Parts: sequence; structure tokens; C-alpha cells
Amino acid sequence: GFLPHFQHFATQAIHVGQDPEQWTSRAVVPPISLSTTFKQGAPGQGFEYSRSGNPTRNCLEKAVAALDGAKYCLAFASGLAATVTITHLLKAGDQIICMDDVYGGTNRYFRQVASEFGLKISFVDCSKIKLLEAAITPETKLVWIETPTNPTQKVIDIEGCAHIVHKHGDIILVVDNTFMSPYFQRPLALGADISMYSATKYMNGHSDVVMGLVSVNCESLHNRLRFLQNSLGAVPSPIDCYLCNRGLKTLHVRMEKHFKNGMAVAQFLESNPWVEKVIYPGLPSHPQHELVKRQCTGCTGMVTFYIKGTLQHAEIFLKNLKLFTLAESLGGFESLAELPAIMTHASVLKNDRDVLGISDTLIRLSVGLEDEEDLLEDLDQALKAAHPPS
Amino acid sequence: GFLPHFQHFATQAIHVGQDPEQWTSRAVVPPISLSTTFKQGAPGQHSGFEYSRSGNPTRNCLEKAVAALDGAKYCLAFASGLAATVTITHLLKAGDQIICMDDVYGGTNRYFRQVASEFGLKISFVDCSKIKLLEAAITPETKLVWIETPTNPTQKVIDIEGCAHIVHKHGDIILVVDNTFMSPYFQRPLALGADISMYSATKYMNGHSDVVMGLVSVNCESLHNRLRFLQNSLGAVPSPIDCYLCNRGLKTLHVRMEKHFKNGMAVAQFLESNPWVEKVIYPGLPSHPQHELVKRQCTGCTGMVTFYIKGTLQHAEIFLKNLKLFTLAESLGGFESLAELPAIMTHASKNDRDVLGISDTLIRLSVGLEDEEDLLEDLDQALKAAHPPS
Amino acid sequence: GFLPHFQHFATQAIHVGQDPEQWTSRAVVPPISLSTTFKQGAPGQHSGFEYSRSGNPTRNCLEKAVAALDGAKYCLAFASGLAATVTITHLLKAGDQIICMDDVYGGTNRYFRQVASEFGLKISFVDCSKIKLLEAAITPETKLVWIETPTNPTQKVIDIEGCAHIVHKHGDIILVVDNTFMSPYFQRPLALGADISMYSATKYMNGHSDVVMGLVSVNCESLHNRLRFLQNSLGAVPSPIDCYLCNRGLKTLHVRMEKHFKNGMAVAQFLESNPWVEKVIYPGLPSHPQHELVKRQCTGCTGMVTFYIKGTLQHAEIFLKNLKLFTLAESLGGFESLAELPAIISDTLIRLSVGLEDEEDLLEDLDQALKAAHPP
Amino acid sequence: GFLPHFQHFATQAIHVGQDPEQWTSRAVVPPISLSTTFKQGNPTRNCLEKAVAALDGAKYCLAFASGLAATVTITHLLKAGDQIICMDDVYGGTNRYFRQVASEFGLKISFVDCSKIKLLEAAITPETKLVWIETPTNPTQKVIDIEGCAHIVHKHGDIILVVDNTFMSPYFQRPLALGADISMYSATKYMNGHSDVVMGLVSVNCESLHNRLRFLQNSLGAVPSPIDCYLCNRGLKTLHVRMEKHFKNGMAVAQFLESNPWVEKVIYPGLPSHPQHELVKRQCTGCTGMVTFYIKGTLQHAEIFLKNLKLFTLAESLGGFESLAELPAIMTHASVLKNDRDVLGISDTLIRLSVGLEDEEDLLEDLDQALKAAHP
Ligand SMILES: *Cc1c(COP(=O)(O)O)cnc(C)c1O
Ligand SMILES: *Cc1c(COP(=O)(O)O)cnc(C)c1O
Ligand SMILES: *Cc1c(COP(=O)(O)O)cnc(C)c1O
Repeated sequence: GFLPHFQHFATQAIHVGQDPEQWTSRAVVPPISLSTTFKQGAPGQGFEYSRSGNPTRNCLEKAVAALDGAKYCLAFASGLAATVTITHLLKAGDQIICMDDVYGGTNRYFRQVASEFGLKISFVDCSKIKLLEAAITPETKLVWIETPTNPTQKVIDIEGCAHIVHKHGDIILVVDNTFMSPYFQRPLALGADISMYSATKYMNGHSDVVMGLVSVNCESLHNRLRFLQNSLGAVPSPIDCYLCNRGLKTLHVRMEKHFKNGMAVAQFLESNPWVEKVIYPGLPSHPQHELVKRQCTGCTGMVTFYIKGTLQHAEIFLKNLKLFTLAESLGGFESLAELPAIMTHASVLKNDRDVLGISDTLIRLSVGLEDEEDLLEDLDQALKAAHPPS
Repeated sequence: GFLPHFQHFATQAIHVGQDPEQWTSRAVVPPISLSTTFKQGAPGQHSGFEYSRSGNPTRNCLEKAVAALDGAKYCLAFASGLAATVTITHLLKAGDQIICMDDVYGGTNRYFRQVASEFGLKISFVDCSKIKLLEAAITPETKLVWIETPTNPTQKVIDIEGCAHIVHKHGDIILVVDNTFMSPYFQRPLALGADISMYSATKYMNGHSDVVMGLVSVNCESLHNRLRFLQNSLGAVPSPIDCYLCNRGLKTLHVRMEKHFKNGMAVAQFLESNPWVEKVIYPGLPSHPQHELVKRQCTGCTGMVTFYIKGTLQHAEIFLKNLKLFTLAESLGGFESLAELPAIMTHASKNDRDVLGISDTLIRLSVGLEDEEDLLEDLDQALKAAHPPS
Repeated sequence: GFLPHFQHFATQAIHVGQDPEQWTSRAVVPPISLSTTFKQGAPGQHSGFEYSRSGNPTRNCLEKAVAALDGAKYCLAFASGLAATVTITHLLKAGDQIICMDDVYGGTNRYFRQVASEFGLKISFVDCSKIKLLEAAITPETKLVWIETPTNPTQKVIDIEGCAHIVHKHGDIILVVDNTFMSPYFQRPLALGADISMYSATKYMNGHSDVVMGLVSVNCESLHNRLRFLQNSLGAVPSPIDCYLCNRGLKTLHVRMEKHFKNGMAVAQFLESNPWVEKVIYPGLPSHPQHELVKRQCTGCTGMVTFYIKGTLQHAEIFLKNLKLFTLAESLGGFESLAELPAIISDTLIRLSVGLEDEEDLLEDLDQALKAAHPP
Repeated sequence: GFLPHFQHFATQAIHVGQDPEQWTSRAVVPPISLSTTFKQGNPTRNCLEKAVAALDGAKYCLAFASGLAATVTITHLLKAGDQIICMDDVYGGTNRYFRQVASEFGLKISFVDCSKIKLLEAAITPETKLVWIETPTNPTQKVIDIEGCAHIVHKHGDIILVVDNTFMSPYFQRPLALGADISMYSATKYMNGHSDVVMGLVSVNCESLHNRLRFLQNSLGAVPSPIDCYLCNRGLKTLHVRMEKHFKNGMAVAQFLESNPWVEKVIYPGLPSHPQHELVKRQCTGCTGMVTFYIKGTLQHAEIFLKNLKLFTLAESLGGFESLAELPAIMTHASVLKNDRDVLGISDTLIRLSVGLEDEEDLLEDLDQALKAAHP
């Protein structure tokens, strides 16, 4: 019942930005151009300064656009740099509405930093249309959403938000598509103005690159954003560019497997007597399940659950994992487990967390590409060991 | 007559941050750790790294080395020099004023003028070369003073110690010195009263024209924490490979900067004696207006030589076109010599630039590490091809 | 009905050698250690790293992972597949004979015939496609037997286990199997009785077409020790960064190989359907003359498809020249699809290295190229 | 009084092979080209070879995965039944390869004191095909008359002279200028200078020799990683400033040690007390940071001395930016037979320094304090 997979996705992942006719070599894999300057044929003149920038950032960028079905893509030092740059599209007096449940670092940036520079920040859910409709003002100029949301995996109707945000006039809708990747979801096809990623996660997928990507269609938006790319200089390294472009080549066969494993894990957890509740859009227990099948071609490896009992039971459970690793980050090849309230989302004010449901009993799992059976044995084994009140 | 060289510079460039006891292998050169996360013994720890962005072994060594070379207690690395500036100005709030030196690098000019001002920051450009003008320009709302010495490209020299006294006399206002041209080998703005010593590492620090990078050295405790927080929240972070590479560059900073100074001196002297040259602006020359100041605040000079060819734009252009060794290009500080025409190239971002004396006639040389005789022979030939009215 | 997929492969591909308890930082992904020397506590202490040659953290993790993936005790990493072949042969001495396969990779061929022979090693070549032929060739001086399966490009399959009994009956001889074109996901020569399981990692292991790297997996204690000595003393050694990149690529070997197989199968069945294709050679087809051996010996197949087009060389060229998705290039085992005319093994033989692009597209491109060759 | 510096060295280290017109980007620093496939050697290696060629005053250069793999490729020029003559004090590894590996494949190995030209001339056999020289030698710093050797070896036909120039680098010594046939480097040392690349370099002029080498570089497959090539080429850009600071620092350290009453004897080419000092000046533009000496007393004193170094590091390599110390008889030259070392002067009491680029005052202080501690 899912949206049928995007035609040509793998072919494009492999071949776009990657044409051999580009180099004197004819090489299949693009060379890494570390250099910061370029010889000019005459003063008023190709490439001129690496930060503006360069061959390897450009290849990555043509490829990510393609996969997003976009005309343009822009690459940054990190997902937060992408965010901070995106917010620089605005001015003092502007308002930003932000999905109430959102990456820790995003919350922090909007609440404690952008609010210092004449920007009004409102937190809204935004998974409920009429609340968003209410919060919009003549001052509103950016609407930032995430779906599913990190860590609670609330799911927003993107085309729904798109239609309503664009009725009001000149308002930019950004969708942070970190969790799903353009393999499973194309915010731009659903009417978003920007589709943004922390490429640190699934896009690169190999836990060895920190990076941001922003994809766009609108001509004037692209130009304004390109300016900010050069002017803020929050730019990724050419080597980082390369590694990430290398990671994309397997995005499709990585996301499929995250899908299989994720799904199995969420099914196993939901049948387990020691688990209170499982949130995973791929399950029919998910309140937005039907929506998910309309917006997405599948699901990812992110499974969040509440363990029965207290933080002490959550801790014993984490401490007994022998294959999942207790760490921050996600979307890598390796399975990771996490206690958002005290780790990844510690920078979200305690009251904000509790309204959100980020309790001491919430675990976020990032299901990796290991054997299903082993991920399953490890979870069984750890939950047995915690044995909370049933 | 220069300040004596800083005592343990060469030793510190090679050892600080670099202790083998840090690694289980006892490696003499720090490993490149690309890893995006790290395993945690327990949820919510004090100890160890947690997330690369915040963050990491290879960046942290580099930061430790640079701090030492700046004579500072802390350093922070960033994706670019520009991002280092953006982060620094995020230190402030709406209603605050920044005062900026007048001939400043084109990019810092643009960000302050065209981006920072749209967020309730008042930007004033002041010829801080005339100390009393700075004292006059200071208002209750003044939070940051941004200074560059020598200035790129006209190379006015600012009395850091004199500015520092004035900027510190009343209120709580920060003095940044962009020390990109000098490197901490030739000038220590912190020793002279600046609150922050900032680098575009892309230039001399790295020296090999293959890393874009920024650096902020700082002593003050609460200013550091305020910076550290922004480094993490805005995420304009550098790649670990770039960190590795830049730290690798630093190992020869002393031997490179000595050669830039020898070669730089010889080129300047040669230009001053040449009938086709109108004026040579070079700190190491008796003819530079702030020459004696240069000797009180610096242990030496750099490979940045600027002069005005006699005649017209056509003459500048022809001279540039005839260079066979010097390359026509936009960066600086590398191992190879670069020639540039600020008006139409690096400083394209007109009025203010006529006032500053960035005319058609003006040429910026970045003298590199090639053989002096060859450098001289290249200039000669090229000046001869243009043969301006003498 | 292939061999069951080897248990825990994906899990070991991802975790063996990657234990974060190795690094003071507990990094989840091993640091790249470029360091050439290591501080020593006292002169000639027994312990730890001393010289990168020799070797080093990053190389060491890769060796541990590959060994696990081959189901071997040990592995040694080399600057390339040829360099591995050379180190392996430095295992011998003047007066020894090596026996090599008939249809062996051009590289190992060139080195044996043109270089190794010059130093008192008899090389003599043999069709191992038939086991009694290998019997006959064995000599009181036979010290090494070099096999490669499936062969490239005619794709003949060699009964590995069969050759192992024949060869091991005569003392003291090493069986090397070049597993470059299967990868340990699909074939484990050591579990089959080979003494050595050799790779050119340049191909499928790394699969990203941006590393040259050889790999030797071994079980036997003395043979490992001998090999390690040649690793350090001849110095045909991998850069730590290549080590890293190949380890990075390993992390997706399982999902990459399933897709190569899936796509290769689809291409093979498409060609076997097409009236303009004389003949398809692909081990996953019931039409392949060693198909049964394949299912007893492998867990599946690869993206390598060979075919003969109807007509002549002209028709082969028109096809190759009209490919829009498949690239004309001389390599294989990467994520991209490559086509090649291996003679320029008759006028008419075409080799495909089928990649990870969309099935529909690969099929449409072939179909369109065959039509250009043979109109309407 | 040394040979005058080579004109254009710096200019050429920075620009040769570095021409921006080679790339569509017009990049000032050459890309790192990682590919192993090409749409119908690699650019990053090629740039490095050209630069080293220029620095050596050579027509050609070949890059290898280590200096050890360069030595092996070279020996592969010969056939069984031929003879190698090697300098009697070589790098432990060169000694090991010749004595323990090469000798197993029909080659005859002979060691000779070539610092005594009379002895080399007597040693030459109708089937000598290669003479292998290191100067100054590692670690006893014995110096050979390259030119005098060259004339002696070329007097009767088809013998190759290799000069291992690792210690000097082409900034201080150009063996090819002096009549050598091959100028060989472990680039792992001074050439890269940054302690993070393992590599070998071979420079040659002779046309037939190069084609032979080029053949072997391809067939043996001990090629370096393109990334490593990038990194070494990057190191080269500071060769002249590095080698000049090594010279000052080395010199100051030799002087200090020679004046220190706890030091029995110092061996350093830049000192008048070196028996070949005068030769060093006719043959070289300067000296390096390699300073070897004998501490007064027994093994205990050497050991206590090493334990108290606080700036120099106890490690097993050389020629990098960091100051290094080792005790050859126990570390770096354990692979040379005990009886070999005694004859060679590698005793319990010989310490080899690699002086780096730290401030001179600190290095002298660290040695002062270490010697005081060993001898109160
Ligand atoms: C981690 C994350 C980010 C920020 O990306 P970085 O590269 O870590 O700065 C943004 N959005 C989401 C949903 C994330 O999970
Ligand atoms: C180039 C430069 C900067 C910032 O440049 P980046 O290219 O973003 O590293 C800052 N100050 C000076 C003097 C510069 O030349
Ligand atoms: C170390 C060394 C070698 C061997 O080179 P590697 O890069 O260690 O394989 C050869 N010659 C000399 C003089 C050396 O010091």
C-alpha cells in the first residue's frame, strides 16, 4: 500500500554528477580536488576559490538534487550549519514556526540563538493542521518541520502543510528529511520549498562524515541560498564530499535493508511483554500509518519504544546490549541504542521534553545492517535481563 | 630591531597536542578519527567524546597546538575563516554594534555589511589605523571591534596594544584581531591585549593551499565557553581530515614563514628599485609608514607584497599576463607565488575601494617559497613586457 | 538450492576488528592511523606497534575483518592483487614447480610466465576443469597450485574441493584459490579445502572502484608465519587509508552482492530469452554446464554475465557502441555496469559486469543496444 | 666548502608536475585521482614521479609502496645465477632481503666495504650485475665515493649501480650526477618528512633501464596509493626548508655531543673529525639531521640515557619533523646478525639520533640532561 518506488533512483545515485567526460582522465569515480585556488586565464574571468566552490562539492551536489528530484542542491559542514544558513534567509522581525518535536540541536539553535537576532520562535504541532493554521501570522516567513520527528516519530502531512502555508503568501516550508532519505520520501514532490538533511546520518550512512544538504527548486530561493553558502562559509571539505558521494552509491540497498531489519525489530518489540509501547510508522499501530503509506515508499531503521517500568529498567536494558551500541547519532551501518532524555535531547528543556513524551523510559534504536536474527537475539536477551513489571 | 622570536615555537608546533600516550598504539602522529560517534559506558556521562561535531580527537589536538602557538589557553577550529567570523558575531544580540576596520578582507566586509546588518546589528567601518577615530566611534552599544593587521590588500598597520587599551577603557567590548596574514609566528595579538586572535587557516597556517579552515584563539574563560557553545550549536565545524592536514601544515610553519620573509623582503626591495614601480607597500621596508610600529609588535614580516605599477590598468593587466612563475589566482599564503589584482578579483565586493586606494594600478603579491633568483627574474621580465611610462 | 548463506556474515562484516574498546576514545569506527612510528617504552620491548611496515592499527582491523569473512584464522593485506601473488610466490625457492590454471587472469599469467620463471621456478599450465588432468601434472617438485573460479571471462567453474583432495594427497603443496570474482559472501575456498584464499579487493570486496588492494586469507599456522615474514620483508604493503576505504566498502558487501546477483540473474535471463543472443554463460543458469557444482559450492552468483551475440564482430561493436547505461571500460566488480569485448573468447564474445542500477534500466539499455545491432 | 646548491631546486619542487593546465579545473594543487576504471598509471602518481625526477636531476622516477618494495623491484631486473655486491653496513631491511630472501632464488649475495674502493674493485665477478650502495651508511654513517665507485663499476660492462639516497635526499646529494645508475629512496623518511607515508622512490636516466623498471613496477604491482602520492608530493614542497633546518640542528647537536665529556665518539659527516669529511664536501651540498654517537660506559648507560630523553622520542624510524632516538643493536638493526654488528661497530653503546625541527636550545638541553642522568 506504499507509494510506488521512484523510477531510476539507483541509476541516478550511481551516475549523476559522475560523468567521465568531465575530466582529462575519463575516470569513473571523480577525483578529489583539495585545492583552494585555481589559475585564472585573465583577471576578469571556471573555478576561482574552493569555498565558492569546487569540482567535488559540485558532483555531490548534482547527485543529491537528482535523488531529491530537485533542480539544485547545496552542501554544508553539518546539518546544523545547513539549518543556520537556512535561517539566514530571513531578517529581524521574522517569525519561525517549528515542529514541536525536533532534533535536540535544532530546538537549541532556534530557542537560544536565532531568538537573539530579532527572530520570533514558536513551537507548534504541526502534526495537527489546525494548530499550525492558527499560529501563522503576517510575520511568519519560515516553517520548519521534520517527519517523522526525532525522537517521537510523529508524522506530518507534508502536502497538507504545504497547501496551507502557501495560501498565506511568501512563506518558506522546510522539511528535514534526515530520517527517511529521498529514497523513501520526497518532500519537494509533496510541495515543500526546501528538503534538508543531516547527511551525517543515512545519506552518507557510514558514520565517518559530518555534513548538511539542502535541496531546492525555486530559482530565487536557490540564488539567495547560494549567496549564503559563500558568505557564511559553512562549507564541507572536498574529502568529506567524496566520502559522502561514495556512500550514496549504496543508499538504495542500504535503505531497503534498514527497512527489513527495522520492521522486524518493531514487530518483535511490539509482541514483547516487557515493552509498553512501540512507535514506528511501518506498523499499523502507528496513528499516522495510513498517512505514511501515502507520503513514503517505505520505512527506515528508526524504532522508538518505551520500556515498562522506570529509568532504572531502561538503564539495565541498555547496559546488557551486546550488539547494539550505546551511542548518539543514527542511520549508520551499525545498530545503536540511545536514551534521548538524557543524551541526544538533553538540550531540550525538561518541560518541553515532558509535554513531548520524551520520558526516562523512551529508547530510540537505530537499526543497522547486521543479521536480523542477531539484532533480535540481542534485544530479547537485554529485555529478559531488565524484566520490568509486566 | 624586531621583537625577539617567541621562545618555544618550533618545539610547540611539533609536540603540543601530539603526545603519543594519547593513543593505545603510542603513534607519534595523531590518528585521523573520522568516527561520527563513540560508545558510551552509561547514559549521560561526563567523560570522553560523544559526537564528532562537539566533538573529536583530531580537531582537539589541532586546537591544542594552535592555542600554544598563539600563546593562548584555548583554540577553536571551524569550517572556514568566514565561518569563524559568523560564529564570533553570533556572540552578540540585536541592538548591538560592531566596529570593523576599514580595509578588511572582502568577505568579512560583505558578511558584516550585507548579512549581519539584517539581524539588528549596527555595522560601522572606521579607519582604526587612526586610533583616535576608533575612540571617537565607540558608543554604549558597541560590543565588538574587528581589526585586521596588516590590512588586506593595502597593508595599513594597526597598533594592537594601542587599540586594546582604548577598546578596554569602558564597557564590556571584545577586540578581535584577524592575524591571517601574519601567522602567530610573526605576531601574537593576545600578548598585545586582543581578546581574540582569529585565522583564516586556509592561508599561512596550513600553507599548502588544500584546506579551507578557520581558527579562533582565546584566553578569557567565559569568552571561551560562549565560543565553545556556538561551535557546537551552529555546527560550522571542520572535517577531521582537514584538521589532520592543517596540523600537518603547522609542523613547518616556522621554516615556511622564515622563507616567505626572506623571499618577501627580496621581492619588495627589488620592486622599490624598479623604474616601472610607483610605490611598494611592504611592512619590512623602511619606507612603510608604520614601519617602526611593525618592529615593536612583530618578530618579522610575511610574503605579502603589494605595489602599484606605473601607468594604467592595461599595464597591470599586461604585467599579470606575462608572469611565468607567479600564478594569477585568488588565495594567498601557500608554498607558491600568486599575483592578483584586488580591484577586479579578490576585492570585487567601488566607492569605499577608491577611498582605500584599491585602484587599477594596485597589485597584491603572495610571494611563495620558490628560489629568490627565479622570482626576481619573473618579475623583471614581466615588468619589462609592460614597460609603463617611467 | 545453493549452499545456505553463511551465518552471521553481515554481523561480522560490520563488527569484527571494529571494537570501540580498542581506542581511548571508544570511536565506533576505527581511526585512520597514518603514523609511521610509535613511541617505545624501552629499547626492544616485546610489545605493541613499532613500524608501519610491519604493521599498523588500520591495516590490522581490516585483516581481522576479512579473515572473519573468509572464515579464516588469519589475513594479510597487500598493495594489490599482483603484489599478493608475488608475496605468495616468494614462499618458494629455485627448483620448485608451480602449477597454474589454463584460463588464468592475464596479470598472474604475465608475472608467472615472464618474471617468476626467470628465478628457477618451473611454471606449467593446466586445464583444471578436468580433475584427472591435474593428477598427471603433479611432480616431486610441485609446491603450489593456483586456481581461479569462476574463470574470467569464459566463466568455467572449478571443483575446489575436488582439487583439494588430489593436491593434498601428494604432501607438501599449497592450493591457492583466487576468490576475487565471488567474494567470501558467495564462496569460501578455505571451508572447501584450499590452503589460501586470495583476493584482488580492487573488485567486489571494496566494490567502489577506488582502491587497489590485495588480500590473502589462510588457516595453517606455519604458512601464516611464512606469509607474514614476506609481508614485512618485501614491503608490498597497503596504505592505511586504502585499508580504511576497503574496510568501509566491506560494510556493504552483503547488500551489494545480493543486488549484483539479483541484477545479474535478471540480465542473464533476459539474454537467454533474446533471439539475437547465440549463447549465455552465467553460473546461476540451469543452462550452465557446471550449474550443479555451483549450487554445492556457492551460496549464489555474481554480476558477471558473458554472452555471445548473433552475427559477427560488426554486430558486437554496434551493440557496444550503442550502450547508453553500461560503460565501455576494462575493469569489473564495481557499483557501475561495464561492458567489454575481451578479445579486443571469439569475435563475438561480450562481457558484462552488471552493477547496482535499476533492473528496468539495465534491461532496456541492453534491449535497445541489441536492436541497433539487429534492426527492424 | 660544500658543493654549491643546485640551481632551481625549490622552484622545481613546487611546480614540476604541478602544471594547472593538466586539469579542467585549472587547480593549482593536483587532484587526488582515486579511480581504478577509465571510460573508453594514474595522474596523482605521475605528478609525484615528475617532481622527484626533477629533484634528482633525472629523466624518470618510479614510485613504490615502500623503499623495501623498491629494492625488490630493482633486484627483479636480474636473473638466477647473477651476483649482487652490497655495501656491508646497510639498512637492516636491505640486509635482510638480500641475505634471507633474494639468496633463495639463484642470486649470489656478497658484502664488501665499498668505502674502500680497492676492495670493491677486487670483488667484481664476470657475473656481477648489480652493486648496491648506501651513503652515508645506516647507522654507522660510513661515506662512499659515489663517483669513484661509479667509475670502477662501469669499467667492465653491464653492471648497475644503485645508490640508496634516503639519508641525504636530492637536496644534498644527487647520485645520478655522480655517475650512479639508480638513485633510490625510502620516501618514508626525509622525502615525505612528515612521518605519515610509507613509500619508495626510484630515479633513473638510462632508457632501457627505465622500460625494464617500468615493466616491473606494473608486473609486481607494489604501487603506492594515489592518496599517499598526494601526501608525499605535499611533503616535498617543504623539502628545501626542512633539509636546511635539519642541517643546522644536526650540526649543533653533533658539535654539542663532540664537546660533551660523557660521549666517547661522534659520527657526523658535517664534522671535521669524520674520516671522510673532506669527501662529503666534494660530493654533497650539506648534511642532514642524522647524528650517531657512542656513549661512554656500557649498555646500561645507553639505556638510562634513552629513558631520560624528554624531547627526543624513543622510536624506530627517521628523517621526520620530530627528534628521534634509538639503539640500533637492539631495535632498528636486530635483523642484522649479532656477529655482523660487532664487525660493523653497531655495539651496545651506539645511539642513532634523527634530529628534527624543534628549537635548537631545547634539543641540546634535552641531550645535556639525559647524559647528566646517566653519568652523575
Ligand atoms: C542530527 C540531526 C540534525 C543535525 O545534523 P548534524 O550534521 O549532526 O549537525 C538535524 N536533523 C535531524 C533530524 C538530526 O537527526
Ligand atoms: C580569506 C580570509 C578570511 C576568511 O577566508 P576563508 O577562505 O573563509 O578561510 C579571513 N581573513 C583574511 C585576512 C582572509 O584573507
Ligand atoms: C627505512 C629504509 C629503507 C626501507 O624503506 P621502507 O619505506 O621502511 O620500506 C631503505 N633504505 C634506508 C636507508 C632506510 O632507512
